[PDB]
Amino acid sequence: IVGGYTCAANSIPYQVSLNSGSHFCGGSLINSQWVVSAAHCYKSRIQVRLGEHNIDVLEGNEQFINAAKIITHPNFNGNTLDNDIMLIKLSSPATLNSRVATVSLPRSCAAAGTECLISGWGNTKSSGSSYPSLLQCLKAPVLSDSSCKSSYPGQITGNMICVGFLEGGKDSCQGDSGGPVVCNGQLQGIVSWGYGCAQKNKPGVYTKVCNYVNWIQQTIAAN
Amino acid sequence: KKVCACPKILKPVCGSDGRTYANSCIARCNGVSIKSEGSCPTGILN
Ligand SMILES: [Ca+2]
Repeated sequence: IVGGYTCAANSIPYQVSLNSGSHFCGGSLINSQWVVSAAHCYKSRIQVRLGEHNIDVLEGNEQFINAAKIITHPNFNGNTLDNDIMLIKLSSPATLNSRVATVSLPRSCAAAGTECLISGWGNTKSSGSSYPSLLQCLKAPVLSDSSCKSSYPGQITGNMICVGFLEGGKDSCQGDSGGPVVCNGQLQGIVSWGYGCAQKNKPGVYTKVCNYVNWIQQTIAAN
Repeated sequence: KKVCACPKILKPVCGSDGRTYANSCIARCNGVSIKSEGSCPTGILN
C-alpha cells in the first residue's frame, strides 16, 4: 500500500494473509469458513493466516488454517484478469472474537465518489521497494466508469472498477493482491491490477464484488 | 522504471545480472529473463 498509514491493531479484523512459505496475497473473511481473494492468487496449496497485524512477529492472536477448497471463478481469464475472484473454504472454521471477524458482501454496487478503505502488506513504494511488517491502510474513492475507462483504454471490463487517485501518490501495490476494498462496511473490491503503483492517471483496478454476490452465495451453499 | 499493467501479486523471481522482481509480469515487463523463481543474493547487489 503506497501512501497509506499503519492500521490500528484489529481495525481490519476481516483481513487475511495467504501464505505458501511467505505472504503472497491478501484476502477477506466473509464467514467463519470462507475466504474471498483474487483468482490470480490461485495456488494448489495455501495456508490462510487470520488475526494478523505484524506479519513478522507472532503476537498471540493468530490462526493459521489450511485451505480445503480453492475455487476460481469459472470465467476467469488469465490474460485480461476479467472475473478475478476466488473462494477458499477453510479446512476448519475460524474462531471469531476481537481480532478475527467477517466482512459483509454488498447489496448493490457502490456509487462513484464513495470513500473506501483498502489494506494490505504490499509494497509501500512506487519506484523502489519496501515491505512493511504492519498492515497498511488507505482511504480512497471509487472512481467513475468514464474516468476508469479513459485511464485504461480498452482494458476495463464490466467486472472492474477503479479506486484511487488520478493524481497518483496513493494506491495498492504488489503483495496487496486479493485484499479487501471496503466501503460503508461492505466488500466492494478485491485488489487486482494496475499500471505499476501510484502512477499519475493510473489508479488501481479492482474486481467489482457486487457482480459476484449471487455466485458467491450459490458456491457456499453448494459446498 | 519500465512499469507495466501487472497483477499486484508478490511472487519474487530472479533475473539477469542479479536483480530480483516482485513477480514474473514485472520481469517480462522490463525484459529480464526469469533465471529462476525466488529472490536473488550474489546475483544482485540490491
Ligand atoms: Ca504476527
